[PDB]
Amino acid sequence: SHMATLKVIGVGGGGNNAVNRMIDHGMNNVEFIAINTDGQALNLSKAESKIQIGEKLTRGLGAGANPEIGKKAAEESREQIEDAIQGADMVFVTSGMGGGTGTGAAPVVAKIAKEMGALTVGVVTRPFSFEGRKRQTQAAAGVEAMKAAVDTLIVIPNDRLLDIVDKSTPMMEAFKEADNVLRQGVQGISDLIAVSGEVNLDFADVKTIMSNQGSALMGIGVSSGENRAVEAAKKAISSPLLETSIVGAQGVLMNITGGESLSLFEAQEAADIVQDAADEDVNMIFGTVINPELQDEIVVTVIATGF
Ligand SMILES: Nc1nc2c(ncn2[C@@H]2O[C@H](COP(=O)(O)OP(=O)(O)O)[C@@H](O)[C@H]2O)c(=O)[nH]1
Ligand code: BEF
Ligand SMILES: [K+]
Repeated sequence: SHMATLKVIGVGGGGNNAVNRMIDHGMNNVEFIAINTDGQALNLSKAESKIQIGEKLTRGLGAGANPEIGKKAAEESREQIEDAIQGADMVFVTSGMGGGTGTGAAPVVAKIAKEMGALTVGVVTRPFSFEGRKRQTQAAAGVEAMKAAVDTLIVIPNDRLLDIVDKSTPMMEAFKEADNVLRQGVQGISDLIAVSGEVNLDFADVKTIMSNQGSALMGIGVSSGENRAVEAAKKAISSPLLETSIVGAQGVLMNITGGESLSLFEAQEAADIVQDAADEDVNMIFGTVINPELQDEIVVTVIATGF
């Protein structure tokens, strides 16, 4: 019997913000690691493992938007990063691309994690257009470096947040919406691993779908009542915040959780939604959990890769 060790690693300011907000939100059986050059921001981290990188280079400051300093800082702290990762079966590396630390250090952190054997997933943002062309170009280089270092990558263009706010939505509320991409992906895997399903999925299936597979989608949908299975499946695949949609997916890990009322017909309807939206011929791994504590709720979890 196997129990996978999951770690979430924030790199740079945005990544550590995500870690802090996810710790605040509550999340267990997940080890959080905060990595930064910025000692002022790192001192306020709620993570149990904090690694200040690059102190001999930045004198305790951030990288001043220079990704070469973020990269050199992580390289110089390799053994501390290894020590913190050690034991991980899966590592999520979260970072905002475009600055100095995330852009340069997050690909090194991901490469270390993957070299150490962990299934390594990146979840990174691209800068808002209002931050300018140079920030966007630097971020794009970071994204390319992340792609080369991870098993699977989820990119959230921050400009998508402007599609989900009104003119008054607090910035911090918008940032929480972006955090949900990572939080729900992590929670989805943690739950899939921990619960025994009637058609049981496990971390070996996660590895098959996600190891060395490029772009990825991780989503969860919940619905009740009539058409619940179709609606939950549509929710799981339809986030407005992703660069990579479901269209073209080559591999899918799909789990449906419901109460004793979960019907075979509605499980097919949900699977068909995912198949059809993909518009592809796919390696689908389908699972089912019966949670008798549920009444009318259905939960669909999707991991899609291979575009
Ligand atoms: N969605 C989101 N984006 C962020 C957050 N913090 C920073 N960013 C974005 O991340 C980019 C890099 O900023 P930051 O992580 O502070 O730079 P670093 O510390 O030098 O890596 C910024 O240009 C923003 O686009 C955050 O909390 N949420
Ligand atoms: F704030 Be980052 F380190 F440029
Ligand atoms: K399981």
